[PDB]
Amino acid sequence: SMSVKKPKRDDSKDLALCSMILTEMETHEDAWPFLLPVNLKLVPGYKKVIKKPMDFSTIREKLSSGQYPNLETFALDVRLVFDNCETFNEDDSDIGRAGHNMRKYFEKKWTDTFK
Repeated sequence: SMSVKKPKRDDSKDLALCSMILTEMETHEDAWPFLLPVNLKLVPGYKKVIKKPMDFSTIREKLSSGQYPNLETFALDVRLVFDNCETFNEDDSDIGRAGHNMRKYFEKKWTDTFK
């Protein structure tokens, strides 16, 4: 409350560390469905169904331009990429499996780096 604070967690490395995680996600062999925005002119149904499209290149640009206020808003966009994937793709598809694999990869790096 006013003039009453928990000890200050060092967040000075968070930007660099989120960048490193995102590089590892970018170079994973199953990243290909997520590298670029889904093409809303060429993929019937995507625009209407997926209210907030997200992809790794859009996260990279947001990260590089100071549009993440904190490390949690960064995690929320990464998770949005995988939630969107599950919304649109059957589990038994190459893309569906890719999304599960990448979400697991991310959540481990996230826990090991920050928890």
